[PDB]
Amino acid sequence: SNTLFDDIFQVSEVDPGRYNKVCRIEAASTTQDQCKLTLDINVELFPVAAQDSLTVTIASTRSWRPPQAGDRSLADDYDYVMYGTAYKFEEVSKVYYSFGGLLMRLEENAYLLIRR
Amino acid sequence: EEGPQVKIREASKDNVDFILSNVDLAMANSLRRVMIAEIPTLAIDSVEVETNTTVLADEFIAHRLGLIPLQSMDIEQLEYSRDCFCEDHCDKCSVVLTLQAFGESESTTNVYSKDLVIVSNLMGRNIGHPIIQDKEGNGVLICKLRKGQELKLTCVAKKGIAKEHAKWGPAAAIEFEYDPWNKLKHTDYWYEQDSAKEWPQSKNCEYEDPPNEGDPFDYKAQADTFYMNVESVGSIPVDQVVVRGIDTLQKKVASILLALTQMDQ
Amino acid sequence: ILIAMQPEDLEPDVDPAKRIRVSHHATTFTHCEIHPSMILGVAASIIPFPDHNQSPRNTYQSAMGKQAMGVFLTNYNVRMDTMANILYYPQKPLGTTRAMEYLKFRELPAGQNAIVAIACYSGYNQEDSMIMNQSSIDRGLFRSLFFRSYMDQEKKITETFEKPQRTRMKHGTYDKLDDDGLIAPGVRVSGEDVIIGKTTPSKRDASTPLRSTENGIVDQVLVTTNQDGLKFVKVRVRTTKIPQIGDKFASRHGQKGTIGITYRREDMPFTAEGIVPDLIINPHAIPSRMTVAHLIECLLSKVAALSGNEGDASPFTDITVEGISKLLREHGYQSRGFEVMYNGHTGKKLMAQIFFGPTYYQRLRHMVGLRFGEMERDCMIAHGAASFLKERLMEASDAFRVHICGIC
Amino acid sequence: MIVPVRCFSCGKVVGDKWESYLNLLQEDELDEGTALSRLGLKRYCCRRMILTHVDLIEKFLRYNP
Amino acid sequence: DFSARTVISGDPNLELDQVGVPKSIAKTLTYPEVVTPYNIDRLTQLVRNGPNEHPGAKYVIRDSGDRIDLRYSKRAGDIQLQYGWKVERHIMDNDPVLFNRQPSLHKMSMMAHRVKVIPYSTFRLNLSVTSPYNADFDGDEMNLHVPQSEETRAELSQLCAVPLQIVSPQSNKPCMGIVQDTLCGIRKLTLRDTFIELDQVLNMLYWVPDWDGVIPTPAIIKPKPLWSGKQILSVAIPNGIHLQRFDEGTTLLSPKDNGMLIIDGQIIFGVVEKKTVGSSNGGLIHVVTREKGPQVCAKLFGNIQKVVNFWLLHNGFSTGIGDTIADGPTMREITETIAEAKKKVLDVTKEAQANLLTAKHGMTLRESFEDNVVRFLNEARDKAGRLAEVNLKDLNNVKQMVMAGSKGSFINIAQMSACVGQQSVEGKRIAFGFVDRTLPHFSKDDYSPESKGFVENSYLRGLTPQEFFFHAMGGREGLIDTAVKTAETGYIQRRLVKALEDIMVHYDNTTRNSLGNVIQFIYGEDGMDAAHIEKQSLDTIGGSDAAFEK
Amino acid sequence: AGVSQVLNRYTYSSTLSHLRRTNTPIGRDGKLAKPRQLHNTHWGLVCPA
Amino acid sequence: SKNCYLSEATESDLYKLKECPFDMGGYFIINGSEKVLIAQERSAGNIVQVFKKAAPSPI
Amino acid sequence: ANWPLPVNIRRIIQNAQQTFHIDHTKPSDLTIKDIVLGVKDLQENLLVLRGKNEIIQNAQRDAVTLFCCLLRSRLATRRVLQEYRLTKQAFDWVLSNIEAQFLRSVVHPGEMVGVLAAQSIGEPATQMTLNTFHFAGVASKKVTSGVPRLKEILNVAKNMKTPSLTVY
Amino acid sequence: NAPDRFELFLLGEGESKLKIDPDTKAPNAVVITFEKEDHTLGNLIRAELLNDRKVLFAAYKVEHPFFARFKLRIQTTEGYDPKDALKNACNSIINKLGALKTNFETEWNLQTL
Amino acid sequence: YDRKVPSPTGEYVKEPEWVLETDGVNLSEVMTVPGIDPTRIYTNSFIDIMEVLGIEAGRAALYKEVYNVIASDGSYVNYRHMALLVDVMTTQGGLTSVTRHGMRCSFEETVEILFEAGASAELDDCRGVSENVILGQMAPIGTGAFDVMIDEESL
Amino acid sequence: IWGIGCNP
Amino acid sequence: KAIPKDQRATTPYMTKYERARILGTRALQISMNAPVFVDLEGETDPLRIAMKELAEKKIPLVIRRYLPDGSFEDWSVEELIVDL
Ligand SMILES: [Zn+2]
Ligand SMILES: [Zn+2]
Ligand SMILES: [Zn+2]
Repeated sequence: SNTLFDDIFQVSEVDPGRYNKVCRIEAASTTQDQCKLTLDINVELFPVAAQDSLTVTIASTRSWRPPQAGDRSLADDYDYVMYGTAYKFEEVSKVYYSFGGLLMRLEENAYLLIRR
Repeated sequence: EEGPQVKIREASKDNVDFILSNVDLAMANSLRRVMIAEIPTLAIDSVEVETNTTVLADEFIAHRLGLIPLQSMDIEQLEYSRDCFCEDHCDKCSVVLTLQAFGESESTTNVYSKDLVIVSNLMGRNIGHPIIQDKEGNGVLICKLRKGQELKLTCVAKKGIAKEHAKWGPAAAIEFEYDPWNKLKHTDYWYEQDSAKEWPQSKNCEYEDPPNEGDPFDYKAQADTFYMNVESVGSIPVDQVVVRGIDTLQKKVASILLALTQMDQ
Repeated sequence: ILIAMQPEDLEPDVDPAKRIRVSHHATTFTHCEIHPSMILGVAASIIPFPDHNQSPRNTYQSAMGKQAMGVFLTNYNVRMDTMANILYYPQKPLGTTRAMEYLKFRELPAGQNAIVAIACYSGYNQEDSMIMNQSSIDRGLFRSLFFRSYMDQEKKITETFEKPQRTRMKHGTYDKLDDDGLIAPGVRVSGEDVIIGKTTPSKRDASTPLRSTENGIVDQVLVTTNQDGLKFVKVRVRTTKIPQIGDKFASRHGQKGTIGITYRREDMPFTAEGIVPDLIINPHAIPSRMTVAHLIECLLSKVAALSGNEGDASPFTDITVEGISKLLREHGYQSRGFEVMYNGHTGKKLMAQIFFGPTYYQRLRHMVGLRFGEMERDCMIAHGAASFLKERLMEASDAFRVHICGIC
Repeated sequence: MIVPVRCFSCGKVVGDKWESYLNLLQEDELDEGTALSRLGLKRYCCRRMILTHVDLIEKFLRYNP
Repeated sequence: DFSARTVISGDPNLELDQVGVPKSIAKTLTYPEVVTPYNIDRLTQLVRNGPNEHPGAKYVIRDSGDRIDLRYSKRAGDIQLQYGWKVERHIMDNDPVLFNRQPSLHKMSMMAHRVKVIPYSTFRLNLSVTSPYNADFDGDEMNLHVPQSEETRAELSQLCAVPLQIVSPQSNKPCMGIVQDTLCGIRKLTLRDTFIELDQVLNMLYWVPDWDGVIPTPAIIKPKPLWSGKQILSVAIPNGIHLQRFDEGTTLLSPKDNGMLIIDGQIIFGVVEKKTVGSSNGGLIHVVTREKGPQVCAKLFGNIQKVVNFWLLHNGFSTGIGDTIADGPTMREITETIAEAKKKVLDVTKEAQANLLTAKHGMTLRESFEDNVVRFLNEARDKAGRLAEVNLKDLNNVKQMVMAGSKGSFINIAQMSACVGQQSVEGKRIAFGFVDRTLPHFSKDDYSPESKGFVENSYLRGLTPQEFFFHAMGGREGLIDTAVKTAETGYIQRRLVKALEDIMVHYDNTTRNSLGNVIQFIYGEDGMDAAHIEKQSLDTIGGSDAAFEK
Repeated sequence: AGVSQVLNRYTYSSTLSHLRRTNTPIGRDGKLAKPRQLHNTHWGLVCPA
Repeated sequence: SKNCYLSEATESDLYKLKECPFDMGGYFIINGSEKVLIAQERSAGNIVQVFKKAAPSPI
Repeated sequence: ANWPLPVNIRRIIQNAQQTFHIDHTKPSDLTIKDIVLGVKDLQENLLVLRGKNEIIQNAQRDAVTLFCCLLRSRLATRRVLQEYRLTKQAFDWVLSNIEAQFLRSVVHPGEMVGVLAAQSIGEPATQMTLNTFHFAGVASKKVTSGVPRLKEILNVAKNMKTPSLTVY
Repeated sequence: NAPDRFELFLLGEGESKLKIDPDTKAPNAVVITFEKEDHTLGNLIRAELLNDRKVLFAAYKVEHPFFARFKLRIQTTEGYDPKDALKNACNSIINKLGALKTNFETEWNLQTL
Repeated sequence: YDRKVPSPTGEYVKEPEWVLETDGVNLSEVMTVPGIDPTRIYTNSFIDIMEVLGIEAGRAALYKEVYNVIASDGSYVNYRHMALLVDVMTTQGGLTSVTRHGMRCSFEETVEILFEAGASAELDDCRGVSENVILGQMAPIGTGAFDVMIDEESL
Repeated sequence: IWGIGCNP
Repeated sequence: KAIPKDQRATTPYMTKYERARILGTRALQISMNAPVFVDLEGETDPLRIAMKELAEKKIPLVIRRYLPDGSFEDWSVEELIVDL
């Protein structure tokens, strides 16, 4: 309770900025002509090539406990997972998230899971 | 014996060059620290100057005496003066040495650690003998005397550790290294053109596989293999510096268990 | 006249690392300089690479070398002069100058070569403090002798030297004097002890106490006479001075600092060879002082040590960072002075590499006013702390209570 | 004044090396870098100790008393 | 006297408003405390330790007013305190003392601190008080003064206490900020690239002492639990803090990261550096002061320090010779840039020697000649320094100090790596002190850059003897001017104080002098305290009318 | 006035330096007269630093 | 100085006389203390100098 | 347009947007009267002087003239509703907080503003001001600058070094 | 004004080796003050605590370099006493050093000097 | 110079203008030359401004000058501080020198100052720190700008 | 020491 | 030269100087065994006590504010608002 979001992109640019471990990704929907995704990723822990489609999920406390396992999982079934704060639900003419400084927007305050 | 693996590559009366493996970085480090800091050792801790007629000050000389490494092989058999029930110092917790020199030549007279003379009773513990390592059996140059000049003195050697004063440290340096290839990315190499070219590969690159470029960064890998080399200053045989290094650490942790034990009772 | 700078300017590709020169030449030269480095006086002749320093920093060094401790003369033991400071263990500097030969510096040096790391390490070396190795201090680093000598005569009818005994004396005991009125070499003094016992005729006391903030052992006591009459006396007192929080130290480039804190070897950071700094200065003291020479000295001195050579730091030569860098690389070290280092507490690598090498440091004099004047008065007014102002500026003169007429 | 007993930075005994280092220089007629390596002074901290030592004791000894 | 002087040193580990007082000085300075039920036990205890132990006491004054010296009294160990007696006791942890550095030119230069008695023999200050005192630990000394009454204690702690001086009326902004090491580390800690492992995080968390024990969830849960530099610094920022800044081209997605957004004391983006944490504007320190009060603010300084310093200890930071080297490429370009300006200067010499240069109005030929030459030379230097600064790469240590804002500037980098540039005495190029020449190595009537003191070489390459001398000439000029204020200014400030010293704000809001003459009908023409005043935008005023109406 | 001083002995070269020191007495109207400045003609004769 | 005893003393002589061989002379000993004469700089005599004089002056 | 003023309205507002979790995607329950009257009333309460006569009352109106410009420009109805999107509750809290911060900003009788002033100008003048001029001279050429200039000023020197008219 | 240097390793008087305080801001946490010890025990004992799975928190710190003491904070999952974790972390360490000493001694005797 | 001036549509826009800068001053006579704007004429000699325009102009110019000296080296000081100085120097209707030179009360204490006090019938208002110290009292500044006394109506 | 209208 | 409780034009706010001097004056009395006016829920430090009293509005002191022209307004500590 619950999966907030589910789609497929379709990367279109791998910018490394002036970083070594982090990259800013430009993607696009594999369904809706309109609907983009800019997102910062740790390209060290989850390398990303360019074109290069991956299914992106946004989803959903109180402290922190390492795993563990077996055991349970708010959602195991992914490679990259992040957590962050929604900071600007906004203007348009027709949402923003911080992950401790890795930014995302989709043309409170939850999880981001990815595969590939 | 599953646990911390030891290899070994050089070993001599002064250096032991070994590979530690199957250990977390902390432990390799605490053992590194201890060997430098906490292994009990014998060293002159008090000078009584009867006559000094040299060109040096008494404390100048006194300072040097404390730096002469003494045989410390049997030091657990010697008590800490501060724990000894004797008034000040005695044979249970100290070694007393003498230095008498007179310059009786036109030529210039040298004073060496070989001229120190145990005068206290050693109870047959191997302890107190000044360490000699040079081809002519002289040991350290303490002083130099002109004709007519004189030096008469009594020192008391006592048990101590490096933490209290560096004259007690059994160890010279400790070479320490892990991840010679930077697999783990614990360092970040400064460069002008290419870090690969400008940075020399260490010895230990021979003993490990270079990473293959077509590869994800290995994010689970940890510092578990350590290239050490312990150098003994003579006051204890090297093998001991390591051994007793491990021991003192054990005694230290165990001693914490006795305190938890003691706050039930 | 017309003066040629180099003799080479009297004759008829370009190495990128050299400094740019401009000749013309010339054909009309009447003279030529012996060596340009000869425009320097004695102090500045001691700075390595002054031609890579900022102009005023050379000036600061010139005043500071004058506060370094060394070995002022070799007969120091037989002079009884007012104050004296000697290093236990002077070293010749790894980076010297050609002019040092004639200045006797290698022979009567005034510093030691510290292994200095340039690092942010724990923060106890900020705003120009320094982290020094407690263990190097243990082993002799920067330890120095210090001598003070006190004087006193008799007479100008009579005064006499003697141990007096209350027949108005001074607080500290007279216990240590012999009956002639003088302590004797070997006696350990401190605090306020009577060093010299003097009386004026029962008896008004005129003896010399030891300087309040001091102590040590008595070194020589000399008894003699002036060209007519006066029996007079000079007592030299020895103290050893161990490097210690708040003591001052300077490289030869006009930045002093004090010791902020001292670490033992274990706690220090370390190279893989197990080499450890004697001294850690801050990066931040670097960019703005324009103190490049200091970095070069360090680069230069490390090669010197590695190869057993004197590093030439003379001004106006053809020596180059690239030169030195290539020499260092041959020794199997990182070309530009950097070394991989590990954190003492932990043994973990540092994410940064550290500039690390020898450098010549000078111990400066002084350890061993308090006032509330106009300008402090103004701060307290600015705070409107009037009670404090009343209390500080007043007196034990206590309230005299008077009566006043209301009309007049 | 005289050879320090130990290297400031690591504590190697160094005060036993001075006479031999003089000998290596004058009678084996070697250079200083090779001299110091022959004495097993690898770490440049230790090299500095002997290479820059200035043996003023030799002057003090010339005083009468 | 009730005061003490000694050398000062910095302490990563004191709170902002603390002073480390050597134990030995602490034994020498007393406070007279009257004996009450609330303290009889403590005092009794103190009297027992006496003059030689700390916390001790030096005297006990009884009713009659007679002072028992505990150094010498028969009854040193046999005293039974009455109520009403006074005990001259040693200064102790948390006593307010007044701490000051000379010359004290403004008031954040005497401030009240809480004592922390410590070993060794120097006074110790938190790094961020350094600036208001204009102190550094290179031999500087300071004075500590002990208040001697219950009212004067209160006065110090309620009016002079360090935290109450954070925001200053001098420029209506903080006068203290994160500096030096902590500034260097804070930038680095907060780059997107900085990640922390669980093991290290727990330490850092534990280091901020006002921490609630709740481990922030990692920004990255898989493939490995990993935490942002931003995430952890954030723990040091108190709840309910909001800040919003937009640098050049900052977007709500700040490509460059770049800018600053804080919401509920959690860093949403932007590298924390001098414009966020220095004594800025601003500015997290300004903001926390105003929203949370001086105490909470003053504690921030130490929370951030503790956290950043620790991170820095294990990351490490250094600078060396190699940070001053430019790959050159850049070198070739810089050399060529200067060779270019020597050509414009040559071409103007030929010109002016033909008598073609025209004078301007109200300038000599020679004057307007010099003007051209100095502008060519200056813009050559300038663009040579620029060339060097672009070549410096992100890992470049000097460039990192700079970016963080912790020392030094463009000029510094430029003289070191590119070109020292033009020396000058009395605002002109080096004069012909010899007859028609500046040195006897030149021919007469030579106005080339070389001749008149353009230093072409950087400190890196080192100066030629000529450039060396001319650089000394310029050198001295600056030294002499430093020596002329000390004391030409310690004299102005004394004159300014005297003229104004008696002006005060009265209960009717007027400022008046001691005769009671009106000087301003309301203070500052607005009645306000400059320490509660800050740059704000008057919107109403800009833009077109169309923009305003809309 | 100030012409004879107690000789420095802190370090050797401090002594040398002291024996090679020059002083310029000033005043009775000092002007006009830029004595503090490093003059071109000091080259080689008097240290610039 | 030629007059002083130490002017023509061998190195070995200096040690016997308890004088450092490195001491360079150039100073006096007055009532036990060592005194230097600092070089006094003055303008040279017998030299023609012309100077302007600022506008309120009749010369 | 940027001038030092008391009370940072922008921050009071971002606080309010946070404390009340302001839903930017809904109508406010503020009426027009709430805002216009609310803001008019708040100005009546920004007190610097308190005397009940025509003269002190004017002095008071003058004292807060610039601040009230800022205030009316920040709390223009449209700006409140479209840009800030405050609710009746948030808004009411913005007002009373402006009042509280305002009164908190008034200078306190007993302030030694004189020494304050002197020290505020003196400390920068000796902080310094380093130089002197630069100097200049000849070319471009000159205009004296503090400290020698500061000294000319404080001296009220009739014989100023570089007098100059600027003529438009 | 310097303390005696034996104070880095020698206890008291009035002082005991361990102070245990029951934290405040978190369930099941503990704060242990170790006296006359430094980073040698600190980093060690902590690092080992962190291999315990029933440990949700371990961290140490030397609050000031002058004094030799560290504070160590252990929080654990419910029904697991932190004092027992410390115990186990210790024992776990006592062994691993035993193991290591012996292994080293073994490898030593193989050597030709 | 560049001049920021509103445009017919309202925004500020740069309108550059030719200006004359002179060496030497004659305000009264230049002010009067045709072709200039005499409402904008300025000079750095606040003395001439006070003599041609009056003290209130004298005051504002004196502010602009003290301001420029401080601004010249990048530094910023709140208005009221320089405002206060400028009001003190201006408050008796002319330009009073500050540094120049220039109670009771008490350092020298030139008996000669007390003699004139006596012959002048000078009345000390006793607000300074110093005359309050001689008298052993708290000065009526800051913390002592008011009295405190026991309430006698609080329950 | 930088250039005219900067530093000496 | 005394101005009635109903025509006070001075600030209803206590100044930072008033508070310092009040807190310091009460502190002194507390420091000298003068009776106290609140529950010291652990407090033993006269200034901390003094602050508890202020907080809870139980300091029976009055502040006499002087106008430049010699007249004066009287405000009880009890009366004055403490926000700083
Ligand atoms: Zn015994
Ligand atoms: Zn009468
Ligand atoms: Zn070594």
